[PDB]
Amino acid sequence: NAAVIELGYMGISVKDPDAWKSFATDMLGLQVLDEGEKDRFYLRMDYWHHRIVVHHNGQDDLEYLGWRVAGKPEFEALGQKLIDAGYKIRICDKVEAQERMVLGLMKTEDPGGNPTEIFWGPRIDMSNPFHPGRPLHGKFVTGDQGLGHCIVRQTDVAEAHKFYSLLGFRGDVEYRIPLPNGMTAELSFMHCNARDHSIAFGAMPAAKRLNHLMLEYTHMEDLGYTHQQFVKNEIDIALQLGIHANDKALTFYGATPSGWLIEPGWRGATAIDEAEYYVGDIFGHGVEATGYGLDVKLS
Amino acid sequence: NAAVIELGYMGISVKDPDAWKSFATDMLGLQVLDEGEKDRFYLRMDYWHHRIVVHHNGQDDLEYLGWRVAGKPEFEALGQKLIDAGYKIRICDKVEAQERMVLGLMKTEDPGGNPTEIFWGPRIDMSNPFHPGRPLHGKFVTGDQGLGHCIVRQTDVAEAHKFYSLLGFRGDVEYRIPLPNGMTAELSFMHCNARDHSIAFGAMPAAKRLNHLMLEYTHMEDLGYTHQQFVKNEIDIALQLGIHANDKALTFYGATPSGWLIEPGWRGATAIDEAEYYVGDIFGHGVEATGYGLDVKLS
Amino acid sequence: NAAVIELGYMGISVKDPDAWKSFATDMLGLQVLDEGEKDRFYLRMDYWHHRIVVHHNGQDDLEYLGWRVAGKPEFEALGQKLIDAGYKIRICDKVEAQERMVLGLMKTEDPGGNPTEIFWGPRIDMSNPFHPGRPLHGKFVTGDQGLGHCIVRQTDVAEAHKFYSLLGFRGDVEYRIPLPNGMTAELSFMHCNARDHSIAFGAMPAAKRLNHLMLEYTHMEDLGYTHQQFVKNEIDIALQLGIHANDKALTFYGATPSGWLIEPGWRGATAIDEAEYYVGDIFGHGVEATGYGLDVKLS
Amino acid sequence: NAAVIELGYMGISVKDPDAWKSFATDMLGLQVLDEGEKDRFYLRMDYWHHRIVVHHNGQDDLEYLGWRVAGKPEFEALGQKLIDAGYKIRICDKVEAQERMVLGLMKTEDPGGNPTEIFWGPRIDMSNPFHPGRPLHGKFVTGDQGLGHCIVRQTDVAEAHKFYSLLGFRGDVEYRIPLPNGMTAELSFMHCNARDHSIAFGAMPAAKRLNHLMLEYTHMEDLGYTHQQFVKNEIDIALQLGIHANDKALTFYGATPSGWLIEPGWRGATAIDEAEYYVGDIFGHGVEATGYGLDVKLS
Amino acid sequence: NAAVIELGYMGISVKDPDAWKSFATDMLGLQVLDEGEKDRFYLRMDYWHHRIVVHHNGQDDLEYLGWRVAGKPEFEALGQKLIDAGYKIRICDKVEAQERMVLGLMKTEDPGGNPTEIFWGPRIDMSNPFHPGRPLHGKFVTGDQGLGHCIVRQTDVAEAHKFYSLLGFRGDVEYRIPLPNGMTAELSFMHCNARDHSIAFGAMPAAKRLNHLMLEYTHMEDLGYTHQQFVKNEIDIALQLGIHANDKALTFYGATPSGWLIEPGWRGATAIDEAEYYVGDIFGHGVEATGYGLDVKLS
Amino acid sequence: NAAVIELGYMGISVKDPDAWKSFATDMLGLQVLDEGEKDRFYLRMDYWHHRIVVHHNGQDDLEYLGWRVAGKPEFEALGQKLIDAGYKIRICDKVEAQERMVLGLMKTEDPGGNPTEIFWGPRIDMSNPFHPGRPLHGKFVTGDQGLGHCIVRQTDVAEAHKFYSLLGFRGDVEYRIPLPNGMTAELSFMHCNARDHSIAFGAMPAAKRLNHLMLEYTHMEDLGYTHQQFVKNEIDIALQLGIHANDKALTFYGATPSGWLIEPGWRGATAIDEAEYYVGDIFGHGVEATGYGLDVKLS
Ligand SMILES: [Fe+2]
Ligand SMILES: [Fe+2]
Ligand SMILES: [Fe+2]
Ligand SMILES: [Fe+2]
Ligand SMILES: [Fe+2]
Ligand SMILES: [Fe+2]
Ligand SMILES: [Mg+2]
Ligand SMILES: [Mg+2]
Ligand SMILES: [Mg+2]
Ligand SMILES: [Mg+2]
Ligand SMILES: [Mg+2]
Ligand SMILES: [Mg+2]
Repeated sequence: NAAVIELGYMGISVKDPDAWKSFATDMLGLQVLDEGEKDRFYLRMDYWHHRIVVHHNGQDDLEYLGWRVAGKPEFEALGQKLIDAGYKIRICDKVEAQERMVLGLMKTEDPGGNPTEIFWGPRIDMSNPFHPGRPLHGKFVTGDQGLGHCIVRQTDVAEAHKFYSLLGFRGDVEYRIPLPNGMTAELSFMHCNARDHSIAFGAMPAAKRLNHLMLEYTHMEDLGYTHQQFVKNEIDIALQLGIHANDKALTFYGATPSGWLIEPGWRGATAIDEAEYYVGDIFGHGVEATGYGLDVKLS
Repeated sequence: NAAVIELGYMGISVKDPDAWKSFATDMLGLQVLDEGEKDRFYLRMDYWHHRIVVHHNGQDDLEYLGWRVAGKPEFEALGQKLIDAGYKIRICDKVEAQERMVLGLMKTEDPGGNPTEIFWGPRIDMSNPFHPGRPLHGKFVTGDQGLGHCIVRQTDVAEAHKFYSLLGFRGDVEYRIPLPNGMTAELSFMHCNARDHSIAFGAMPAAKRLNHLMLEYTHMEDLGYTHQQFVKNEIDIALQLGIHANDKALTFYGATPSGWLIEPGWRGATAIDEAEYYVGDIFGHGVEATGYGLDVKLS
Repeated sequence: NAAVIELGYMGISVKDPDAWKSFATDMLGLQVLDEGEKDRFYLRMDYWHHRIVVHHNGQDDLEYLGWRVAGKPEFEALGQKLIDAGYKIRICDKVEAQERMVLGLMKTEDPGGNPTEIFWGPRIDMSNPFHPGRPLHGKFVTGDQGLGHCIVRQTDVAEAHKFYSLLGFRGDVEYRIPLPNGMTAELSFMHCNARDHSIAFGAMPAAKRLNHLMLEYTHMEDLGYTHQQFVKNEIDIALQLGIHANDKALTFYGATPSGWLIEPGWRGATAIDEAEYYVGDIFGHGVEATGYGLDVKLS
Repeated sequence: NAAVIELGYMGISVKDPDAWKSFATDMLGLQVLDEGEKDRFYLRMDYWHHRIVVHHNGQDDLEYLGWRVAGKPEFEALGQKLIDAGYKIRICDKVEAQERMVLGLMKTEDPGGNPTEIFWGPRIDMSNPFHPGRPLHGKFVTGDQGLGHCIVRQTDVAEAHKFYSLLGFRGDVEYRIPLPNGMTAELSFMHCNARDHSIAFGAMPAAKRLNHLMLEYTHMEDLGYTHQQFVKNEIDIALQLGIHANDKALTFYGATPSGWLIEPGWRGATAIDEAEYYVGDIFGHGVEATGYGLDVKLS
Repeated sequence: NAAVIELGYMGISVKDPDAWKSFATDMLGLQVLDEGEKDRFYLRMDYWHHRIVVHHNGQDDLEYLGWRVAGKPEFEALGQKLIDAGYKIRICDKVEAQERMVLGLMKTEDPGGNPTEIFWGPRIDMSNPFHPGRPLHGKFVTGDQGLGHCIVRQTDVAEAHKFYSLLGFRGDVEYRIPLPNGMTAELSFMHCNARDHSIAFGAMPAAKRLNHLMLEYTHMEDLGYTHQQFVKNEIDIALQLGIHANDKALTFYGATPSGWLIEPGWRGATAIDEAEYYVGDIFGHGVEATGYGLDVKLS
Repeated sequence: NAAVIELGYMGISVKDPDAWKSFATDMLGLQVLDEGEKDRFYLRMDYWHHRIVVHHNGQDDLEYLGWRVAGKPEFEALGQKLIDAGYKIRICDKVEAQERMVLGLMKTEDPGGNPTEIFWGPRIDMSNPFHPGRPLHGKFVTGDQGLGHCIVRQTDVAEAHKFYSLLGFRGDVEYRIPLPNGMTAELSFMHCNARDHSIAFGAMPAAKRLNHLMLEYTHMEDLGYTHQQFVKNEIDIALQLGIHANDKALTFYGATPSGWLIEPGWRGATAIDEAEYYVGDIFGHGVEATGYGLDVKLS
C-alpha cells in the first residue's frame, strides 16, 4: 500500500547564514546553491535541486521535514488515511508546491509539534551534477535511502509511533540505556527504506525540535577528514568516534553553528524488519562536550 | 501475515549445574554466561545475550520454548488468532518480560503440555561478541535460522499440527519408519524459516518433554572434534554419525548430563515447502547406546 | 619445464580376483571392465579406459605406478634428465606401450624398489561414460588431480625425495608424529598438481610396497555410504573417520582383500607450494584394527 | 627465483611477563600459550603454533625477526646468494631449528644490527584453532600476508635496501615528511607479499631496534574496541586514529609495556610494485603522547 | 616465443563461382564480397575484410592457408627459425602483401606440398559489420580462434609434425581408428590457440590437398537450419550429425560444389595441452554418402 | 624486463595562461593548482600532485613528455639499454628531479626531436582528492592507463618505432588512409599498458611537436557536456563526434587556446598485442574546422 519512501528534504532556520555556508562547505563538503533569494539558500548532496533549505532570520532549529511518496496515487491514499484516523492536514496549492519545488504537497504536524510535509515529485537537476564545497574522496549515500536520518523531540512516544506507523514506517524501542539516577532512557527507531532508520525519538526533554541530523559519506576517508576538520577548528565534539549497535555506522557527533548536532558517518547497515534491542554501543561514542542532549554512557 | 519466525530461546532445568557448565563448554563449545543469579545461568551461541537459560534445582528436562515474532504488530495479531481459535494465552507484564529479556511476552502451552512462549524484541549484546567455551574452528549457524531444532513429546499429532500451523509453521509427516513389531513410526517436521525444521514430533511415549536438541556448527572440523570429545570422555552416543534424508546434515546424537540427547551437526539443507516423505536415512545413524527414545533402524 | 602432471594409472596383483570384483563394485562403487583377457581385468573411475589394472595369480601388492606427462616433448626431456642424473631407464617398444594402452612408455624403479612407469597419451573412452558398480550420489574426483594418492615403502627418504623432485614433484616432511618409544615418525608428502599430494613416504619398515591408496568421492553421501558398507560387512577399519591436517579431507582407512589399505575420502584441499608441518590430525582417525602399518596416535 | 615470502615470527624480550600477558590478551586479543618453559611464553594469532615468542629477563626490545621462504630449495638458494654477496650467515643445527619449531633455520644480522632469521617449514597446529585472549568480533589478517609489519632501526638506508632487496623485497622511499627544522624525514617501505609492507626504515636515531609492530584485525569493530581499551586504561596513544597514504589502513599507535609501539589496524591495501611517494597522511594520526620516535606532523 | 596464433585466411580455387556464391550464402550463411576483380571474390564471416578468397578458373581445391603471427617481431623471428632448420621461404614484397591485404607476408610449402603463408597485420573493416548471406540466429565463432580448422593431405606425418611444431603448434595422434582390413588409421590434431585444433592430418591417400574445412556457428539453431538446407537441397552428407571425442562439437560433413567437404558445427571444446587419444566418437557421424575420404566407422 | 608503464605527465608552454586556466576548468573539467610559482601552474586529473605542467612565456606547444617506469631497478636498466643502443641520455641531479616532483629522472629526446623524460616515483597527494574545475558526473580514466595519449611529430617512422620499442612499447601501422592525391597516409600506434595507445605518429609535416592530446572521461555524460561547451562557446571543432576503429572510443577533436587539438573521449577499448590495420573509422569524425593537421576523410 501507500507509504512514505524516504526523507526527501528538510528546512532549517539559522541566525548566521554566512557561518552556515562556511560550515557546510568546509567542514562537511555539502554544496551551497544560492538562487538569489533574499531569505534563503540551499544545500545539495546529489542530483536533487537541493536536500536542505536554509532560511535566514531564524530560530537556529528545524522548520520542516519533507517525506516523499512514490506518486500521486500514494499521495492521495495517504492523505485520506490521515484524515480518516483523525489527523489534521492541508493540501497545498500550486504556489506553495512550487516554493518547495515539488509536484504535490501537503502540510501537517507530528504529535510532538514538528512541522511535517508529505510530497511527491521532487525536482532533479540531472544537468547539474553534485559539486562538493570542498574536495571529497567520494560522495554521499542518498538514492533510495533519502538524505539521512534525524532524532526529533516528542512528548508521547506511543502517539509518535502511531503517527509514523500510519505513514508506513516500521520499528520500535531499540535502545534501553541505563542512567546513573537508576532510570532507563528508551529510544525508538523507525525505517521507511533500506537506511537503518530515518526518524527516531524518545521522551527526553529538549530545547530544540532537532536533536541531530546524520549524513552518510560513501568513503571512510571523507568521514575521517571531516572529523579532523572539527578537531582542527576546535568545534565541539559531543560524542567521539564510535559505532552504535543498531545502524552499525562509524560516526561522531559535532556542533553546528545553530547548536544542534550533525552526525557525519560511514558504512551504515541495512534496515531490518525484525525488532531487537541493545543496552550499549559496539564501541566509542564517549562523551566529550556536554550540553547537547546526549550526555549518556553508551560505552 | 503474522507468524513465528524462529526458535529464539529455550529454558531447561538441571540437577547438576556444575556438570552442565563443563559439558556445554568443553564438549560443545557453548559460552557460559553467569550474571550472579542464585538460581540460573545462561548459554550463548552468538550476539544474543543468551539462547539457553539453565535453571538450577530442576527436573533434568525442558522448561519452555521461546518462539520469536518480528514485532509488536505480529505479536498482537498472533495473540488474537490464538484466542479466536480457542487456545488459552496470557500476556505477561513488564516484570515477566524483563525476566526473559524481551520487549513483549506471552505464555501458553502446546497441545502436548510443553510450555510455549511467544515474544518479540530479544536483547542483543553487540558489544559482547560470542566467545566459545573451548577453541572453535568456526561458530554456530543461527541468524535467520534461530538457535536450532527440537523434537518434543506430543500425545496427538493432529492437534499439535493444528497448533503449530496456526503459529505459521509448515510441514507434515516426513518419515515412515518400519518397526520390527510390524508397525510404522511416523514423525512430522515443521519449519518457520530456512532451517529444514525447527520443531518435530510423533506419537511415541516419552518420559521427558524433550527428545533432542540439534545445534549446528558452521565448520565440519568443529563437528568432528565434538564427536571425538564424546568418544574420549566415554559419553553415550545413542546414534552414530549419519545423515537424515530430510535435513541432510551430518550429525550424531549424544547424551547430555540431563539424560536427553544433544544432536551436534553440520551442513543442514534449506527448508522446502513441498511435502515429501522418506523411509530411511542416507547413511549411518546406527544405534549404539539405547534407552534414549531413538532405538529405531534408520540404516 | 618437463614434469609429471598426475598419477595416471596403477597396476596391482591379487590372489582372489572374484573377491576383488565384489569388493571394488559393492564396497567402493568402482566399475569393473573385463576385456576377456585370461590374466587381468580393469577398474574405471571416469572416462579413461581404466585407472587400475588388476592382475591375477599375484602377490596381493602393487605392481606399478604410472605417472603421466603432458606429451612427447616432455616425455623425451624427462627421460634424458633421468639418464643424465644416473638413473636406469628403458624406453618401451610399441607392444609394451599397447599393453598399457598409452602412446609412449618408459619403465624404471624408484629408489625404494617400486616399479615406476612414465607415459604420455592415455586412452580415453569418451563413448563409454563411467557407470559405477553400485548406485552413487556423485562420482570420483579425478581430472587434473589424477586417480588419487598412495603411500609407498622407501628405505631412504632423502633418495626418494631426490628422485621424485627430478620428476617434478614438490614437498617435504609434513608430519612429525610422537611415538611412545620416544621417537618421532616423519612422513613426507609430494604433489605434482592440485591434489594435496600424489605420493608420500617415510622410513618405516613395511611388508608391502603399498601402504594405502586414497580415492576421493565428489559427494559426502557416497563416502558415508561406503563407510557403512565396511561396517555392515565387518571389514577391518584400521583408522576411523577423521581429517588429516595436510590434505584436510574427511577419510577413513579400511582393509582391501589384498591386506593393504584403501582410504575413501571426500573434500581434499588444494596443494600448496609453501612447506609446513603438523604434529597431529584435526580430529579422528583413531586406531581400531591394527596390523596395517598405521598404529600411530594422530588424535 | 628464491625469495622471502612473509614475516613468519618475531621474538621479543621483556622485563615484566605478567604485564605482557594481560596486555596482549585484554588490550589486543592475542592468545597466550604457555608451554611450561621457565624463560619464555608464546603469543598466537592464527593456526600457527605461535607468531611471537616472549622471552623473560629481557631488554624490552626486539630479539629477532623470522622471515619465511617457501621450502628447502629456496632456503638453500638464498643462503648461497647471501654468501656470494659477502654477508655472514650461519646454518643452524637441528637443536637450534627445533627451538624455533621450524624445519630449517639460518641466522644472520641485517645492516642495522637487527638479528635476522630465515627459515622454512613452520609448525602449524591445525588441531588447535586460534582462541583469542578476549572476545573478538573477527580474527587477525595473516595467511599469505604473514604476521604484520615493523619499522626497525637502520644506520644506512642504502645498505639496508641492498640487503632486503637481495632477500626478495621490493620498495623504496614512500614518505618525504617536512620537519620544522627545515629538513625532510625520508622513510622507505618494502613488501614481500600482498601486505602493503612488511619492513620499513629510515635513518632516524632510535634507542630501540623496534619502532613499532602493526597487527591487522579483520573487523573494524575489533580495532575500535581495542582503541577504547587503550583510552579506558589510560595507556599512552602516540598517534591518534588515522590513515597513512601508502598502506591505507585505519590505525592508531599505542604504548606497549616495553615502551615501543603497537599499531593496531584495519583494512590495509594491497602492495603495489610501482613506486610512488607522499608528503602526508590521508587524515588523522595527530601526535598525542610524545617520546616514542614518532613526533612528526603527518596532518 | 614467436608462434603462429590463428588460421587467418585461406584461398581456394573453383570451377563454378556462381554455384559457390549461392552455396556459401544460402547453405552456410557466409557473406559474399565482390570487389569487381575479374578473377576472384571474397567470403566474410566477421569484421575481417575477408576470411576466404575464392579464385576463378580453378582446380576445385585449396590454394593456400594463411597463418597469422602477432606482429613484425614474431614474423621475423619465425622466418629465421624456418631458415635455420633448413626450410625454404620467401619474404614477399609490398605488391604481393597488398594482394593478400596484409602488412607482412612470407610464402613457403608444408612437407605435404600444401602452399603455406605466414603473415602479420590483417585488414579489419570495423566500418563494415558482418552481414550474413541468409538470415542467421547468431554469427560465427572466430576471434582468437581464427576462421576454423582443416584436415589437409600429408605424405609423412612425422615430417608434417616437425614443421607445424616449429611454427608453434602443439598436438599429436588423437585418434586410432580400427579398419576392417585389420589396420588402424591414425590421425594427428594440432592447436595454436583455444580452438580444439586448427590443422590435422594422417597418412591416408587423397586426390585433393583439402579433406575438409570446419566452420563453427555460435548458435545451435543455425547449425540445425544449415543441416536442413543440405537435406532439402539433396546435397551429399558424407557423415551424419555427431560429436567427435576430441573437439566435442556437434557437427556433420557435407559436399561443397568443389567436391571436398564442409563441416558445419557448434559448441567446440577448448584445446588442451595434455595429449590423449580415442578409438571412436561420442555418437553419430555415421557414413551416408561415400567417396569423400571419410569412409571410416566412428560409431 | 624493464619497460615504460605509462604516460605519467606532460609539460606544455603557453602564451596566455589566463585563457588556459578558464579553458581547462570550464571546457574540460580539469583542476587548476597554482603553487604561487611565477612561471608555471599545474593541471590535475586524479590524486597525482599534477599530470600537466603549464609553463608561461611559451611557444604554444609541447615542452616534454614524462614516461613512468615502475622503480629504480627498471630506471637503471632502461638507462643502460638506451646508452648501449647509442642514444644520448642525461641522468638528472636532485634539484632537477625535485623540479618535476619525482624520485628519479633522466632526460633525452626522441628521434623526431620531442623532449622525452623517463622517471620513477611520482608524487601522489592522497590527502588532496581531485576536485574538478567544473561540476562533473564522473572523473577521468587514469590509473594503470596513465594520463591519456598523444600524437607527436616524427620525421622518420622507422626510427621512432625503434626508439619507443626499446622503451618497451608495442605496435605498428594501424591506419592506411586513402588521400585524394592518390597517396596513402600511414599512422602507427603504440601501447605500454591497457590504454589502446599512449603514443602515435606518422610522417606528415607539422608546425608543432604536438598534434593532439586525448583525455578520457569515465562518464558519457561528461563527454557530451564538454562537446556542448565547445559548441556554445564557438570553439573550433576540427573533427566531429565519432569512433576510431582502433581505440573504439567516442571522441571529438577541438581547438585549445594554443592551437593544437584536445580530443575529449569516452569508452576506450583495451590494448591488444595482435597487430591489425583499418582503412576508416567506425563512424563520424567528419571534418569541420580545418588547419589542424587532420584534414583527412575517415568517413
Ligand atoms: Fe544518529
Ligand atoms: Fe534432529
Ligand atoms: Fe592418505
Ligand atoms: Fe605501520
Ligand atoms: Fe573436423
Ligand atoms: Fe587520439
Ligand atoms: Mg531498526
Ligand atoms: Mg520439511
Ligand atoms: Mg603438501
Ligand atoms: Mg609500497
Ligand atoms: Mg588436441
Ligand atoms: Mg594498437
